[PDB]
Amino acid sequence: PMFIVNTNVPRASVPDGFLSELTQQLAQATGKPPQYIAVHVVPDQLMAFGGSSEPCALCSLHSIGKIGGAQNRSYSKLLCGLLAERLRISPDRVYINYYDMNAANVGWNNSTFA
Amino acid sequence: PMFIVNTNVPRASVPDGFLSELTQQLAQATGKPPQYIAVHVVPDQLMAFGGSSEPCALCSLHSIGKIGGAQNRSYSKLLCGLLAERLRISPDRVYINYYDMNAANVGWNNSTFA
Amino acid sequence: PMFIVNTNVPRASVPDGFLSELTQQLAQATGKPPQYIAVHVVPDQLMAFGGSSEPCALCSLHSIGKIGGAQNRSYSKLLCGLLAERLRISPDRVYINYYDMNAANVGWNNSTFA
Ligand SMILES: [Cl-]
Ligand SMILES: [Cl-]
Ligand SMILES: [Cl-]
Ligand SMILES: [Cl-]
Ligand SMILES: [Cl-]
Ligand SMILES: [Cl-]
Ligand SMILES: [Cl-]
Ligand SMILES: [Cl-]
Ligand SMILES: [Cl-]
Ligand SMILES: [Cl-]
Ligand SMILES: [Cl-]
Ligand SMILES: [Cl-]
Repeated sequence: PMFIVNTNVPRASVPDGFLSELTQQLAQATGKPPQYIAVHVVPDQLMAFGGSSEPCALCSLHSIGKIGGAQNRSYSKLLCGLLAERLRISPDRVYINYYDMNAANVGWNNSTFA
Repeated sequence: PMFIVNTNVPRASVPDGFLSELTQQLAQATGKPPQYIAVHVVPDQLMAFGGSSEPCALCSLHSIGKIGGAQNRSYSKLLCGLLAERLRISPDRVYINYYDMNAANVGWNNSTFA
Repeated sequence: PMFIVNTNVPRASVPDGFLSELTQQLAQATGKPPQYIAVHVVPDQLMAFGGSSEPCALCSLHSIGKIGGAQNRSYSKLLCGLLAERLRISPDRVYINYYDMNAANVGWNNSTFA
């Protein structure tokens, strides 16, 4: 799976280890070995949410399976909790788009998972 | 909805209130409340369009509904117009990918919109 | 088509002409004129793959058609090979998401390809 977070919070505010925490937490949440989890954090972004420049985050979670109505409502709680505590971002200023990818459309190690 | 623009244009070229203008313009075009409209601008990017490094932009508009053939043509005219006027990017060097998201795949404030 | 690569490799490690090679190689690979190919490289990113901060990359290839089972495997071998040879990134530390876009969902030059 892949989790990406874009935020206007400054780099100095992203704790070292936030990537590893996300990796471990998502591995448990998606029931997959942490080795398959990739995380990407992009701070100091020029963004607005509701026309306001207060801390916010635009994120995405891509995974081959393990995505759905119920699982997604669950991930939102996990991720908003992490963004709230580690990045000081209010939960109502967080968007997380979920993508259930076909193995044929995920390239890795010179091939695809199909 | 969420609008993101990645461009090689320098940060300094981004006029003040640009994020607010995008928010306001998209509120009108999509008919959705500005309170839930997110905008993200990423300048100084290393990119090429047609192999050329002249001003260009790669954008995306995600929305739950309000996406379609006719509406997308209208959004493109609006957004390309804004990029040309405000960022001095020629419309023929702009790509905008549109995404109609299922409510169940849009996470926000510890849940999804489904 | 559009190819995006996000990586933790430093900007100074990207060889001169990398965007040109991608443009040229992707045009050949997808069969589309290089004029229609856009490339975006984002180095110095804060990311991890498998909980490791070693060189890695998260990429995406969007195209109207020219995407499928066999084609994606071919694109992956091509792209992972380039990232390995030019950026020194191990192929098993690269993810490439493929997207077959509907023409109506791709804006350009004040309109859409629909
Ligand atoms: Cl996955
Ligand atoms: Cl820290
Ligand atoms: Cl589910
Ligand atoms: Cl897919
Ligand atoms: Cl494989
Ligand atoms: Cl929406
Ligand atoms: Cl969706
Ligand atoms: Cl295309
Ligand atoms: Cl280059
Ligand atoms: Cl194919
Ligand atoms: Cl093929
Ligand atoms: Cl599409």
